[PDB]
Amino acid sequence: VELTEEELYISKKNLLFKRFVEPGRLCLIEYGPYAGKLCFIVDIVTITRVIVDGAFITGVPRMVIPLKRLKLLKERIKINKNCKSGFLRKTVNSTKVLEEFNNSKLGKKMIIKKKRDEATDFERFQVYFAKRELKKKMTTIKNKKN
Amino acid sequence: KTIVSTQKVLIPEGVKVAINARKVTVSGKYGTLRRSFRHLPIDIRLNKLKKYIKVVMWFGVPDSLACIRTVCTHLKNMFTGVTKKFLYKMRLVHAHFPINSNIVDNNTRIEIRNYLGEKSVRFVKALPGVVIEKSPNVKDEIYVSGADIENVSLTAALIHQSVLCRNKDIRKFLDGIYVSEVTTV
Amino acid sequence: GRRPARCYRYCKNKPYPKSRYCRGVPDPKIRIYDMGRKKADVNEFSGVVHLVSYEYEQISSEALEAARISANKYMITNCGKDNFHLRVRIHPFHVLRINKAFGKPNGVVARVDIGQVLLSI
Amino acid sequence: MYKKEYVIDCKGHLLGRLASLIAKELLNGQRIVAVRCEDINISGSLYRNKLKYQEFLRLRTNTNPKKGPLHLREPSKILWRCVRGMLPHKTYKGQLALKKLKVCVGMPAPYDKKKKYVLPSALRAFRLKKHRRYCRLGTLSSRVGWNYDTLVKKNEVLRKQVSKAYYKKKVNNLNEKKEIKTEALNLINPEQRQVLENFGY
Amino acid sequence: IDNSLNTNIHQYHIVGRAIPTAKDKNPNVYRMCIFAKNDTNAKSRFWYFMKKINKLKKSNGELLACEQIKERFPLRVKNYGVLLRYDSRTGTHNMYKEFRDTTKEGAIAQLYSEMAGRHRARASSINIIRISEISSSLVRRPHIKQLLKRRLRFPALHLPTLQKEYRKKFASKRPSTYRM
RNA sequence: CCAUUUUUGGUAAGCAGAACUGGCGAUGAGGGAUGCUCCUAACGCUUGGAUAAGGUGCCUAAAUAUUCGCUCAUGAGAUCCC
RNA sequence: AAUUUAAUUUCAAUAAAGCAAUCCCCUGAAAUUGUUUUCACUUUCUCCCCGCACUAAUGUGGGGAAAACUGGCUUUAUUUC
Repeated sequence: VELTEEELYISKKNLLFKRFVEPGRLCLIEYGPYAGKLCFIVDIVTITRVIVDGAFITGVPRMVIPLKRLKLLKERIKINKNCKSGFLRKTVNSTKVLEEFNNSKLGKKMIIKKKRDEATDFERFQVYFAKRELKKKMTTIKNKKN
Repeated sequence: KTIVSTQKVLIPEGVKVAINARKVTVSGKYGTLRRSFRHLPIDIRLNKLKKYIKVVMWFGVPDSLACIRTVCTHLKNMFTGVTKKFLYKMRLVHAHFPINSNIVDNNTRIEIRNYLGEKSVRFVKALPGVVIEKSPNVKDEIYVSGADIENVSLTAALIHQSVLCRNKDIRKFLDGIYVSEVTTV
Repeated sequence: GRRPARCYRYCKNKPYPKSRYCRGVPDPKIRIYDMGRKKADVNEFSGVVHLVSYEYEQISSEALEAARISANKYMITNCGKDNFHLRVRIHPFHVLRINKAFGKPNGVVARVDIGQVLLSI
Repeated sequence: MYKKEYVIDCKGHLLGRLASLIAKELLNGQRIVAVRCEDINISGSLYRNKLKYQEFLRLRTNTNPKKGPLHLREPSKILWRCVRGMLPHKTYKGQLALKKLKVCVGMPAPYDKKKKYVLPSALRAFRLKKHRRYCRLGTLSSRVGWNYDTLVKKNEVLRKQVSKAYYKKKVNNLNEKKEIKTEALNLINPEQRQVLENFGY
Repeated sequence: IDNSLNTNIHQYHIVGRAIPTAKDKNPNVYRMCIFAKNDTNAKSRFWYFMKKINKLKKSNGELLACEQIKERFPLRVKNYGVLLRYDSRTGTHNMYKEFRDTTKEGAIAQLYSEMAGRHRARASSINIIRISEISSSLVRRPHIKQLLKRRLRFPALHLPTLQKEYRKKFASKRPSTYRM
């Protein structure tokens, strides 16, 4: 009869360590030609090496790589013993993990950098122009405020 | 070597533990005791709700596992110390000479005169937070008591070493003050 | 004083045996060899133990005797005299000469190369 | 140039790599101000370093120590001496590079206004395993009797408290700036405001 | 082509026989699997074993077949047990060791890495006798037994090691070793 | 006269004496920190290329490269000839 | 950055079907100069029982059951999901 004590457990559960290297956790590749793509940890081969599989949106193929080349992300969805590309694709679509990642702060920092880098000279001038407009108004408020 | 190594360290009953900022600290009836582990690699955590302390190391190696037992044994002592107070009983042996025991500095420094009839003075102050008391129960016994297991043991050892004399034989020269009994009050 | 014997152990220089070319050769110190009960059979010698060399450096006559006598005493003290046979498998034969004109005969050692057995119990 | 001065906070860094990385840049021509020089780490133990320094102390010129080697006792000068070791100081390029390096115990006031940077590849817990023994250079210097640490510690605490008030002021001012900035996003042109939102700021 | 980078060494099935003669009109056929960096090395290793085992030599034999072996599944883990004979400074020693991998070739790579690392043993001084798949219950090694447990996780044990671009010499604020 | 391998005398010798070949001598550029003999390689004068021996933290030109091991030393250890 | 037609136990999905339930793709363990026959081995964020919160963990140690979601194979179409 295990179900009678649980309010206490939920109330007092806090632990500092997070983002555990447990199957089905989203991870950001930080080394090699696949860097900057996100991927799941499928299986764990041995202490330094894991079986990784990108989302089919990220497109990094299923492969063995060292865990050292990953930076693990907040999300995890519990998964079965092996992969399957279709079932992974269906589950990833179902749980909306990319959307959750993008909603998370690191995803926001990355997408802002990507857009900014690829922007045109006119777009860049528009951003400069907008900040220049903003500064004029802000200074006007600060003077008015005095 | 091991993937996971753990230890579950008995409830400190009636007393106030704190694990914050690596300097693990327990307060209780007889004192507050502080002891750093910042150099150790462990994730010591206070289990709290059901009390207990849980020590866990990730990817241990046999030295580290040993450190987990050393720390748990120290925590158990720390709890014991604040709850019930450590007593090191030191018996004074002498074949002949009177050894004059003057506890000075309000029960904090035993001054010793006349070991082996020396006519010279041996001073040993206690370490922080520990009492040096005398026995009314039996003539030669000396009580070294406190919350910390290390400071009483070190103080008692220092008292023994200070008395003990260099040179020639020792086998029939048994004279001196020796730790007899480790207890709590 | 009597040469370090360290020199003799190396197998260098052309092999020189006791011979008619010697015209006076010094005797080996080892002369006793084997000990124990010599007469025995396969049923009795249920155990046969061998001491195999691994270094493969030349071994002095005196060293062979000294090692053997030490062994004999350990056997006699432990298991009694008549209950074993200790056989000296190797025999000294390499005559060594020194100087202070080629040298003059002064040492006798055993020639030692791969897989040789020194003693057997 | 790359920057007017690189100012380096020596806290948490290992001696060799910090010196080695500085030396290649120093040769390239940057002027670099090392601050808090006492708080650099040597990777040997306290005893191990004491042993090495004792041996260094033993070295002498027998016929005349007046023209002998120098047993430099200041942590900045120790760092400087090590960097000189990693330079061709007998050359003119080496002499110039050696002049370019500046070393400072604790935090001096012309550099207390200034920014401080760190070298991530020279950080001790980046590059030395956690269970290994080690020693801080100022502590080592104090250990071999050359204590100028207590003064620096007093100076640092006084400076750090004043700095804390400066940091709270800077934070406060930024909060107010953010409030004014957020206010004036409504006051700018919509289309431009939308472009500014779209690529972020 | 792919994009794939690290780790190479291959598996070969080689079959050979003695040259036909008047004396023997039906030579014995000898087969072996061999782990090698290339086919020429694989032939040479086969020949070294053919020379050690039989009195056959390259000049007295013929190649019947040599073909590269590809593992059945590249991404499914197996426990491979390998028996090695290797040579020390003094002499010869036997060992049978266990490796978790998805590939026999990867297991051999781990084995060579171990023999080099733990004994200072050179490639020349190793002889691989049989590498084969071993059941999870049967396994001797505790380091492989730990992997085979019901559930496994870690809080990230490895330091960061960013791309060359972001390995720059100066940092604006002090960093941290890893997130909690 | 020097080196490898084979080798005789001599405790041994950067000792005495050889054999076969290659060097040095009479010949050098690059490496071996350094160096008559080791390694790579033999040279008109120049430009460009790509490499060898050999390296790639700094001195000092190239990686604070990757990958799996092992290693803490109150005198750790670091490359043939050395 | 690519690219052609070959070669050599490549695949992976797609959406409709089946087949067996430690059973199958596999891989184990067994009984002269042949084959073949035996039972061993998957999952689970399913359920129950004991420990009853005992955890490294949104759990958990032990004992059992459950299924085919999971995976495997046979198919039938499909390749710019």
